[PDB]
Amino acid sequence: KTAHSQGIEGKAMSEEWARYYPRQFDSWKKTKESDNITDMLKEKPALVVAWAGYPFSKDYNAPRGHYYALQDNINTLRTGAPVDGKTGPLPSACWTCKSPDVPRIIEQDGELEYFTGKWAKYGDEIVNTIGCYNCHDDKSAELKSKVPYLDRGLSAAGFKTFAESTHQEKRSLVCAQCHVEYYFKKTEWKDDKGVDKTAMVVTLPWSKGISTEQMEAYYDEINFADWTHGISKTPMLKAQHPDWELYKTGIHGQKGVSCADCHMPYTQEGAVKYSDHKVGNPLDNMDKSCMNCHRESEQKLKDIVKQKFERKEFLQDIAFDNIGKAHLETGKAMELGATDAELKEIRTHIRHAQWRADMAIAGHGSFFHAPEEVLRLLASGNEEAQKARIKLVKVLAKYGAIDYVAPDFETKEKAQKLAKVDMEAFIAEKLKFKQTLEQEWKKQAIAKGRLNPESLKGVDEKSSYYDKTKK
Amino acid sequence: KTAHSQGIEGKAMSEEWARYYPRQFDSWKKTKESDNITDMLKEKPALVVAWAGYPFSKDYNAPRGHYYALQDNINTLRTGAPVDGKTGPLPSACWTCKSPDVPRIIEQDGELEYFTGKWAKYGDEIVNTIGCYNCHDDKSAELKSKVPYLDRGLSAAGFKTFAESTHQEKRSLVCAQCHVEYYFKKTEWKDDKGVDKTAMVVTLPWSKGISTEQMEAYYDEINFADWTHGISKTPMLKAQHPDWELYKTGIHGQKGVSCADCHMPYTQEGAVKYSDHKVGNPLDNMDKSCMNCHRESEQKLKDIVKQKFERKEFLQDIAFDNIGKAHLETGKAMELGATDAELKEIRTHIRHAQWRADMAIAGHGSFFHAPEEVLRLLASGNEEAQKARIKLVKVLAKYGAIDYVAPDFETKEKAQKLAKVDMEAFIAEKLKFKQTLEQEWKKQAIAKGRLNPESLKGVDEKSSYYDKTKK
Ligand code: HEM
Ligand code: HEM
Ligand code: HEM
Ligand code: HEM
Ligand code: HEM
Ligand code: HEM
Ligand code: HEM
Ligand code: HEM
Ligand code: HEM
Ligand code: HEM
Ligand SMILES: O=N[O-]
Ligand SMILES: O=N[O-]
Ligand SMILES: [Ca+2]
Ligand SMILES: [Ca+2]
Ligand SMILES: [Y+3]
Ligand SMILES: [Y+3]
Ligand SMILES: [Y+3]
Ligand SMILES: [Y+3]
Ligand SMILES: [Y+3]
Repeated sequence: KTAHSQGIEGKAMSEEWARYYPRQFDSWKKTKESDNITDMLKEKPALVVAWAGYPFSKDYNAPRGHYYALQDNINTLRTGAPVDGKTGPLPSACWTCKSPDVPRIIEQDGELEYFTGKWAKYGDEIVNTIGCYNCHDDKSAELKSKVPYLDRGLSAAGFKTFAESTHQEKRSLVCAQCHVEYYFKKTEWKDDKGVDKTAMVVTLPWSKGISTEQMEAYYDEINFADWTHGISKTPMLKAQHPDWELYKTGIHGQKGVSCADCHMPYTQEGAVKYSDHKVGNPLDNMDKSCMNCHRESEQKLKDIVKQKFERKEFLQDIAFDNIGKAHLETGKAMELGATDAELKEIRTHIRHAQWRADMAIAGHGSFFHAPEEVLRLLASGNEEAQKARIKLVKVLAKYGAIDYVAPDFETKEKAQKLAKVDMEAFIAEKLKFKQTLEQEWKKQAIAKGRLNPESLKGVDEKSSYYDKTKK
Repeated sequence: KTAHSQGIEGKAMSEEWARYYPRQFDSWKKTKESDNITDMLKEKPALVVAWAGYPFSKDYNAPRGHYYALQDNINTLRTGAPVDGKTGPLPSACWTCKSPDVPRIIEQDGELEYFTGKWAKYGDEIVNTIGCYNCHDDKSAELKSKVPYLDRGLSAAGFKTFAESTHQEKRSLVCAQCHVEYYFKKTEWKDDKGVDKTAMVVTLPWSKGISTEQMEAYYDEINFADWTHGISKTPMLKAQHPDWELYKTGIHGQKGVSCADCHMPYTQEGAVKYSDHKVGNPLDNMDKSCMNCHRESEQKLKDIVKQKFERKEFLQDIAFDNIGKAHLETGKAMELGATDAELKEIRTHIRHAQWRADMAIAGHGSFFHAPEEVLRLLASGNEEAQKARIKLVKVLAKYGAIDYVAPDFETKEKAQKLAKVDMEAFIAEKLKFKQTLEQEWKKQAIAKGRLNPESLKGVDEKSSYYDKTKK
């Protein structure tokens, strides 16, 4: 048994686990070191056009340390500026993969109640970032999935549930609670008090399989759309970090190498073995992350990974350039009078083109996890985009604009103008929210004993719109 | 030293080496087992349209055993039907990578003289197929490159010459004498007797590097074209089995795994080690070809290779479908009156699109040797093809044919009709040649002692146009 066999009071606060596991706590806290904010809309402005009419056209940055998950969820312009617990653009489900307070609340109020309401609903309750309780049982310390939607997805795909999986599989599934593609399913229900409510439930689109094409069929079958494109009015699908799905198709995944083998390598100290909990870039610790299976130089492997990134970049830029042009050309055709009937096939091509390309790039490590599938997906997406553009030339010609040249979107500024994103306004409103409601959330959480001030050290130094210097 | 330190009389006939190396001779001869003829124009009819106006639109089959190299060179419709040593469509250089009689003749008459004249010139001289003398010194049995153009290419690319390379490198370079991309360089010269002659010299386009793009630049710089497309009149480039070039970019190549490690695995018998000379499909001998470096199931690796093939097929069909349509749409524009000036950019896109796609598929094992580069090349080629097609819609529109639909080429028959290939005539002429001149070649070679009748057993049972049942 463990030294906490009766459970851990205050289990949602990872600091509470330090008295039993000081080593794991120490490395876990070190993700604070990965504080880099890479503004992806600045690096890849084409993404702004792709996501026109959707929150991702406002703010979208690369992933950084777990230490910053909760704060980034609060800082992103995507969550807007709530004035109370009933305002703001996004739902309560946006906290789901950012805090150990999520399972705490689910186990307390139930899954449906948790998924009901605005994101602002739990502002002073969900205040701890990715912690021990998100992956460990507080009595046995055993690995555990804390979110019901994962097993539901696994079963739907024909996979074994978490409890039925091997230990090596669990070493990857704990990550899959969050590092997967999902969609919010509007769900009507009624509580014990007999009140009718509507919940937005996190759902893994795996009922037809976990391949990009199978998920595509899943969404088309139910005529689902995350949003109607702001420029082309195409019924769009948003892919979100399908890290596990693509990893499973990659050779490492097929060979049984778990996420943990590279991201949480072991360190042998006598008869005791420790897992590095500083989840980050495995290339910063290759001797432990790779050299236990590969026998040559470090710089060599690094170069090979770099080669993969360059190939992915090459195809990514091509695909999103044509997807961007397709959206704009469709918008132009619309302005000229093109009918929905005349644009139906084109829009279907665009929807599929972007779904495939987004699925390929949304998982930032996919270019390495499943190199070949990523390149194939980008190639497939580009082909669908070009099929749309060939048809668009003809629609444009019918309306007398065969020589139309889609505007350029090579900078975030130019792209957001095309996407009609009033950044100044969104940032201004966001800052007001951070200076008022957010501070009230943190003050109340600290007063109630749900948040330890220590966990806030340097957590809010950066965002895509401000940099106090460094987190 | 060896048991033949003074050389081997009749060295060009591999049978002569059997008295010193019976084991290697026995396995070498077993490539006779790989007698399958896969008609690639039948499997991928799009290739016919791609090669319209070029010999490859007539006959092109997949590679089979070395045992059949010389006979396939004779059987292919590409070499036509010579009536004597001064007729026939192709030059003497076509024998170069098919026989050990090539180095014999080069070492005798000189490289320039060998590369001068028609293919039919050496019909009764070059009669042995890929043999010991193509890779081994007849005194030391050491590995050796017998063709001067390889070192010239290696140096031009910044590589070490064969003699300067390590043994492990030589284990791949002996294959590179033939398994590489090349072009015939028209070369004017004058023999000792003072006669002005023109030679067609095998040249490796590596002066700018061995990547597809570097070779592309090489050809564009000299305004080179293998042929003018029969349909689009585009200045085309033909890629031919760039096996070594792509292998070098693949991970196995970067890791120092030689062609021989997979295709000529070792067998340890006491203190003696033997190399399997039955060059064929490594997957038919995985325990020896792969399991000495990989630790799990055989069916597993096979499945993974199959996965790569499927991805390659997916992108290959897309790319060549758009390349085919582009050629046809250009031809249509031409019929309508489109000028060369109006079609220049389009033709440049087509040339590059096909060069990249052909380079990706011409090496039949490339999908495995360099999986990722192959997918990237097919994606790049397709993009260039689609860029051409977008521009073509506008040219067609100008001439009143915006709704033109390029004809289908889903069967070899339909494709060859579009490419205007009179197969009946070519086959009829070929058979007449085989029944007359070819037989005279073999009879004379046997009479002169250059050919051993034993080597002809079952060598001419199949071709793409006849099958006596099995070779
Ligand atoms: C499971 C052990 C697991 C792995 C592996 C993993 C990886 C991972 C990485 C490499 C990053 C980025 C690191 C960096 O320094 O850039 C990252 C980021 C986030 N993760 Fe994660 N992650 C694993 C597990 C979990 C779990 C269980 C959740 C959900 C509760 C989760 C969530 C996130 C979030 C959110 C981020 C973004 C952090 C930010 O940008 O602020 N991860 N993860
Ligand atoms: C709700 C729609 C929602 C919001 C809002 C949200 C935000 C968010 C941010 C700001 C990041 C950091 C990177 C960025 O700027 O985009 C981030 C990162 C990840 N998220 Fe998230 N997130 C929302 C919902 C969900 C859900 C429901 C899950 C889990 C199923 C999830 C998970 C993650 C993971 C993992 C990452 C890191 C990897 C990556 O590619 O970003 N998020 N999220
Ligand atoms: C939180 C700070 C936290 C603690 C504490 C903790 C402890 C812990 C222990 C004691 C082990 C076993 C010994 C070892 O170091 O291998 C262990 C192992 C793993 N953990 Fe953990 N862990 C904490 C947090 C997290 C988080 C946030 C995740 C999930 C994303 C997670 C995952 C894992 C994994 C996987 C292992 C390895 C299991 C194995 O190989 O046996 N831990 N952790
Ligand atoms: C398992 C399903 C698994 C997860 C989860 C995971 C996540 C992850 C993320 C989120 C990234 C991107 C982080 C970022 O900030 O950009 C990422 C990147 C890499 N990973 Fe990973 N990873 C999983 C599995 C594996 C496995 C099994 C290995 C090792 C074989 C591995 C390695 C890496 C590497 C390398 C990167 C790229 C780092 C870089 O070049 O910047 N991951 N992973
Ligand atoms: C560490 C982050 C790490 C790197 C880097 C790495 C690289 C690597 C490459 C480039 C390949 C080839 C496949 C591809 O094209 O991407 C490859 C293949 C295998 N690896 Fe690996 N690998 C890293 C880590 C690990 C770890 C921790 C293990 C061992 C548990 C591992 C294993 C393997 C296996 C197995 C393969 C498949 C090929 C084979 O040998 O069967 N890798 N890796
Ligand atoms: C070097 C050791 C070397 C390798 C490796 C190699 C491979 C190879 C394969 C796998 C085939 C096809 C086998 C099958 O059964 O399908 C094949 C075919 C041809 N090769 Fe080769 N080859 C190596 C070396 C050489 C050398 C030195 C030459 C040139 C003299 C050469 C040529 C050819 C030819 C021609 C064929 C086609 C045979 C036919 O289809 O009739 N190879 N090779
Ligand atoms: C000259 C233009 C020439 C001819 C003619 C020729 C023919 C030929 C045939 C018929 C095959 C079998 C496959 C098929 O039907 O296409 C074949 C195969 C290979 N060749 Fe060849 N070949 C000619 C020239 C050259 C030259 C100059 C080289 C070497 C530098 C060469 C090499 C090879 C190799 C290797 C193969 C097998 C691999 C493949 O993809 O076909 N050939 N050739
Ligand atoms: C022809 C029938 C032929 C003979 C005879 C022959 C002999 C031979 C010997 C004695 C060796 C060394 C011992 C061993 O089996 O490893 C050897 C090795 C290799 N050979 Fe060979 N060889 C014949 C033909 C060919 C041909 C046509 C090629 C080239 C395409 C070739 C290549 C090689 C290679 C490579 C080796 C391995 C060298 C090493 O690893 O030391 N041989 N051969
Ligand atoms: C080295 C430069 C090298 C050569 C030469 C070579 C040739 C070769 C050919 C011509 C093919 C296609 C044969 C056909 O008839 O289709 C082919 C196919 C495979 N090869 Fe190979 N090969 C070279 C190198 C290597 C190395 C280093 C390995 C092993 C790591 C290897 C393996 C294979 C495999 C597997 C195939 C595909 C077989 C199939 O799926 O049909 N080759 N090679
Ligand atoms: C045999 C023909 C053979 C097969 C099959 C095979 C497969 C294989 C795969 C699928 C990979 C991953 C890279 C990719 O995506 O293609 C891989 C990687 C490595 N291999 Fe291999 N391999 C075959 C043969 C051989 C032989 C004979 C050796 C050993 C000399 C070898 C070695 C390696 C190495 C090294 C890698 C790179 C990854 C790593 O472990 O560093 N393979 N192979
Ligand atoms: O924005 N987290 O999918
Ligand atoms: O047709 N041998 O390149
Ligand atoms: Ca989604
Ligand atoms: Ca060529
Ligand atoms: Y406590
Ligand atoms: Y990062
Ligand atoms: Y690969
Ligand atoms: Y003799
Ligand atoms: Y074959």
